[PDB]
Amino acid sequence: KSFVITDPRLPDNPIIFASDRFLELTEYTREEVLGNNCRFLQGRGTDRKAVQLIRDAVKEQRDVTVQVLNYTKGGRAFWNLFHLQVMRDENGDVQYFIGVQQEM
Ligand SMILES: *[C@@]12=NC3=[C]C([C])=C([C])[C]=C3N([C][C]([O])[C]([O])[C]([O])[C]OP([O])([O])=O)C1=NC(=O)[N]C2=O
Repeated sequence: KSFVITDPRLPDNPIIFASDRFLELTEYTREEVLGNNCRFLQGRGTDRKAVQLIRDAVKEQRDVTVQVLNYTKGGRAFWNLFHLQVMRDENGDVQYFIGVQQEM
């Protein structure tokens, strides 16, 4: 599936891993995404009430499933059924955030 892995222990919670289907779906190149916060997929038509939720889940560090509007590198807009999950891989502490993306 399309998914990425982010490391919240780094400044701005950057994408450190992105599956191939993800790069296919967004039309970007691995060199472009890696190191960057995912928000670069949002645009003028993206609902901010949705982006607010995502922001909450992240800070509060919980799971969430939000439908958000994104734009490929080319400029084409698409619906993104986004699901968030926490890699509590630790012993309480959050180590990674896993995100699954689906063009819907
Ligand atoms: C992005 N996918 C994505 C994947 C993971 C694993 C995480 C943690 C977040 C995302 N986002 C959200 C984005 O990075 C950010 O959390 C929000 O924009 C809110 O924070 P800011 O600081 O910007 O207010 C994703 N956002 C997208 O729009 N598309 C994805 O595919």
